[PDB]
Amino acid sequence: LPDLKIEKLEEGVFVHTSFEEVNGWGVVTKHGLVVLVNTDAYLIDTPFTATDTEKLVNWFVERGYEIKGTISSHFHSDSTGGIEWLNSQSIPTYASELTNELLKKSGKVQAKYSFSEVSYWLVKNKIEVFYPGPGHTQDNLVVWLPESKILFGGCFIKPHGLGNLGDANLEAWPKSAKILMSKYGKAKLVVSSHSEKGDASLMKRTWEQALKGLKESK
Ligand SMILES: C[C@@H](O)[C@@H](C(=O)O)[C@@H]1NC(C(=O)O)=C(S[C@@H]2CN[C@H](C(=O)Nc3cccc(C(=O)O)c3)C2)[C@@H]1C
Ligand SMILES: [Zn+2]
Ligand SMILES: [Zn+2]
Repeated sequence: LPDLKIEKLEEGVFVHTSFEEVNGWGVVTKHGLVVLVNTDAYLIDTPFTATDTEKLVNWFVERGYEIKGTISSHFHSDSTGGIEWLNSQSIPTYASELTNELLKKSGKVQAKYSFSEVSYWLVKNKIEVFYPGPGHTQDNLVVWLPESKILFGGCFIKPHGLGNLGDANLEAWPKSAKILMSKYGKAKLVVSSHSEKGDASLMKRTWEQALKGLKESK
């Protein structure tokens, strides 16, 4: 299995790639972010494992940063795998109320801090967490960095196919995808969970794949 990797994408914006074997899909590549505000670091999604999460936290602790927060974009393992470990290490975890509700019904450890607002400023003028509506899951969020104009689309951005449909809402995805396109047209870069960083066009490609998926449904 490939080692956790961390790459600077921009001043104050890092991508973290982690890997795990999932039945059927094989070795899954999961991209997350780390955002720096002054001396504070914020985790956008955790690696699959407490181990990789520990490795990620130590990387920024070693460089003089303090982890002031972590946001999970939805309730599946590839966003929440490290939450239990982060809690034990006194690092504040965030998730939407919907995400925390789904984690509870799944018997999984919940984030410590939750929020219900469609648009939540995790850090004023720096990290916005946005709920476009159901798609990949009922609770999937995206994260917007207005300074860099980077959108983290998580498992919601699916330009070449929708992937795991287990908890997907095919009827809502296209509406949610078009809502995303409406709000973040000004996006310079779109970082997704499982595909290469692209431009704003990746929001339109997701809409096309959602529409296609919905059609096969009927
Ligand atoms: C462990 C969980 O966290 C799980 C989850 O969150 O549900 C992980 N997330 C997802 C996900 O859908 O976001 C998957 S599957 C992932 C899709 N993205 C990669 C991929 O192979 N994409 C792809 C490419 C071309 C065609 C198609 C097609 O479906 O036809 C799919 C792999 C993971 C196992
Ligand atoms: Zn998922
Ligand atoms: Zn995923």
